Amino acid sequence: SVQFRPCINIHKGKVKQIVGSTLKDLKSDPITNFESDKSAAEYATLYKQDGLKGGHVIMLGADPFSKAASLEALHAYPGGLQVGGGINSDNCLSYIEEGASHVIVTSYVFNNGQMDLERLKDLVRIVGKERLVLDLSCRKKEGKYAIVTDRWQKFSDVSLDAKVMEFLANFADEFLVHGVDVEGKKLGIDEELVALLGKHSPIPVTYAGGVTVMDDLERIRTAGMDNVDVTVGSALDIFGGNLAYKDVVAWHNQQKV
Ligand SMILES: NC(=O)c1ncn([C@@H]2O[C@H](COP(=O)(O)O)[C@@H](O)[C@H]2O)c1N/C=N\CC(=O)[C@H](O)[C@H](O)COP(=O)(O)O
Ligand SMILES: [Cl-]
Ligand SMILES: [Cl-]
Ligand code: NA
Ligand code: NA
Repeated sequence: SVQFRPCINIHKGKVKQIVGSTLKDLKSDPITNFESDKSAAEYATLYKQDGLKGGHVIMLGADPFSKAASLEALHAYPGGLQVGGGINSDNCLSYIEEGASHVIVTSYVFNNGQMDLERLKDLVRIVGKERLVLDLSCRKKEGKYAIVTDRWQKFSDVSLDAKVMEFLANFADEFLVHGVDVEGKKLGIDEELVALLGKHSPIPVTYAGGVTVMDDLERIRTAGMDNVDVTVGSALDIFGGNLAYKDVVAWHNQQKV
């Protein structure tokens, strides 16, 4: 059954929803859909009350106050949330010890545009594959989906396809995949990507990006063959959108039957 995997994005110490492809910190501010002074713990507690497991908190960018904010969410819902944003071999265990169920990684395991297998094996040695989520967010490039790194500001040379997902599944508990081109834009999902994930992921996989109306959740079911879980950010009423969080929760609970 498809699960709603909720999110909390933290940028410069604040809960925000942004258009991720407009983050330009590797070298105009990002387009911001929503920002709040509300503690990330309040969102974590909301998700906990509704029984949503396996959501993710993202520490977007290098500001140290974003780390402090993310720990507020993990402490409010221990075991309930995955955490990502600049995770590496030096800090990955510390996030598990703050209450995260998993750490989410992309950039640390890429160098020279290639998968760095030694770094991947280092993370697996430290936290175990059961507590590692590999994020394979991607953009279509030359007819294939290319995994993008460095907060979606660099194309890797690794394609998201059947053989890559089969191989990387030996090192991760789940995959998280953002449709980078559609994310944050409230224009709908990338059904081609969802279908690829549902057909070829041997482990749980969560798609994120562009879910805007209830019918998009049904498109997730159909394109993904009920094999792909789904995150909603910008469109949710609690993040300034028009799609009611309460209606997405009820839809999630209806999948369990
Ligand atoms: N530029 C970015 O925005 C971004 N770049 C990397 N990540 C993730 O940072 C983590 C660590 O990667 P790394 O070891 O730091 O390289 C990985 O997961 C990267 O893929 C991002 N996700 C940020 N928020 C996610 C979010 O708000 C909702 O999930 C989603 O966008 C809502 O979509 P919606 O509004 O409904 O369209
Ligand atoms: Cl790289
Ligand atoms: Cl909306
Ligand atoms: Na890297
Ligand atoms: Na977003």
